[PDB]
Amino acid sequence: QVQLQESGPGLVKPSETLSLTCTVSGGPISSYYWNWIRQPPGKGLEWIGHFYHSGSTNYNPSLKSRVTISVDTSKNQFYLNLSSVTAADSAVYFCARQVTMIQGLIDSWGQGMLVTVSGSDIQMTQSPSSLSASVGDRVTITCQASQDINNSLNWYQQKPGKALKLLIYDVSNLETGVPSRFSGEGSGTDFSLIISSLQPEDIATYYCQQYEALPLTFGGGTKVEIK
Amino acid sequence: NIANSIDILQEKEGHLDFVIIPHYTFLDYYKHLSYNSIYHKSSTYGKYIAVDAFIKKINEAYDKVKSKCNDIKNDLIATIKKLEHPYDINNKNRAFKKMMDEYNTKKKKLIKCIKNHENDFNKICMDMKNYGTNLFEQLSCYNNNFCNTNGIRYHYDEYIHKLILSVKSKNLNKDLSDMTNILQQSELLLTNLNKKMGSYIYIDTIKFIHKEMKHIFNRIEYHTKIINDKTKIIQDKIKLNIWRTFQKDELLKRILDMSNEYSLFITSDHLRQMLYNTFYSKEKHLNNIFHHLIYVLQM
Repeated sequence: QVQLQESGPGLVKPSETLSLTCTVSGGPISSYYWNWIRQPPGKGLEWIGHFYHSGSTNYNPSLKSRVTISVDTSKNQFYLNLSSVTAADSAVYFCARQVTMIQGLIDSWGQGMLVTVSGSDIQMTQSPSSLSASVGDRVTITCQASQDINNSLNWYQQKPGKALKLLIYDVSNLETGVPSRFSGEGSGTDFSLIISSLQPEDIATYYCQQYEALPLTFGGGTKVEIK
Repeated sequence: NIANSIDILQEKEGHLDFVIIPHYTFLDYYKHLSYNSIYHKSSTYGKYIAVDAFIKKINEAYDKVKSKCNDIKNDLIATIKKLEHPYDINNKNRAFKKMMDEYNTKKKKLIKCIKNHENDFNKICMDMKNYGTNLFEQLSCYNNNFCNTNGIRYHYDEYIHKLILSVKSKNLNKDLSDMTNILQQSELLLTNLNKKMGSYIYIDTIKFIHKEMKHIFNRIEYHTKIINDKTKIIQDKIKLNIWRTFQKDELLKRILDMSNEYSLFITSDHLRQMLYNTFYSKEKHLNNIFHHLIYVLQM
């Protein structure tokens, strides 16, 4: 399978550029979308940008004036260079693979690496922040978009100490291998991820994500635990 | 340049559509690649629901870019409708050269609008390419020196064989003689009309529709030759790619070779059918004008 691995300095001085590398294995850079996403400690997922179609880039307008994403097809790697860096840029940085923007799901995520620094957006309101439930309980996690996003919504699962993985795409479609107790509902601006009967293996943080418009945006996340 | 590779269709009166031929072939090629990649292994067959849904998303995005030229396309439909109908109060009975100039100008603007949206169409095409190649790169064998070809076989049986049987049930070359006979009948009538009449509006209208039907015929002839060549090639090639094993690199090459043949065949079959529809929709209106001249007006 295609595997992504971040590498680079874990500590960056404010006088240096934050510079990371993602080594891709099991498949080529080719014409795919190669993303950088970050998660400041305790904060949500923020899409930085992607290199795609063998030469083009889309950057988040919040970071656009200080970001570069490039590739080296001979090394099968892609890079992030984030300058004018401050403590606000301390985050776990993830590299992630995406096949299309037509169906804007992220199908492969790197494990992520901590890097410590020494209005037009579609806002995704995900609720609750955290949830504690018993085995066999019904769990409903909601995602509310500030703008109509039709069916351009995906859900990811991040089990403890694991990479984020696609759970549901295009509102209600289950990713291969996902158990039937998961389902997704909604349209327009209102969406829900439902676990009909919570199992111990479902302890994870869940995230919704919109691809109706750029920048790509994610919900703040929902940590699910057993009580 | 996609400006020289666009076919224009008018399947029914008052309707007009266009097909950018290399985009149609490109999208169809990656559709065959996507289905071949999921039918190779029994455990990935269920992915067809996802492939079907993704193709629809591509078709919807592509149609949305096409719809940006709708005002310019509708202006071309208005011009054609005026030029084909002498009873249109707007038909000013202008010289045949003036009629051809207006029509070519409106057609040029549609092609320019299409060229102006090339980047938009290309992004969609590149996503369909990524979708298909992503599945293709996931294809696997237990032993790469003895890969199965059941995916090529199942895909041919379920997606392509019905299209080969349909073409073989028809007589595409007899359809060409039938159309040539209609063009000749219109040409004989047109010369006889000029002997009787001087500078009649019906002579200009008949020349206009007849010229359009000649161009449609040439495109049908062009696509029929591709159909005939590709039906034989697909039938011969499919026999060499089924009920056997290949090394993975050779299997991948065979899947790309078959997708290439299917896409060239499908592109011309689909376009020939729409152009056939267009020819006969024009011939009904032209024959209505013949009946008006011969039997309504005594002439």
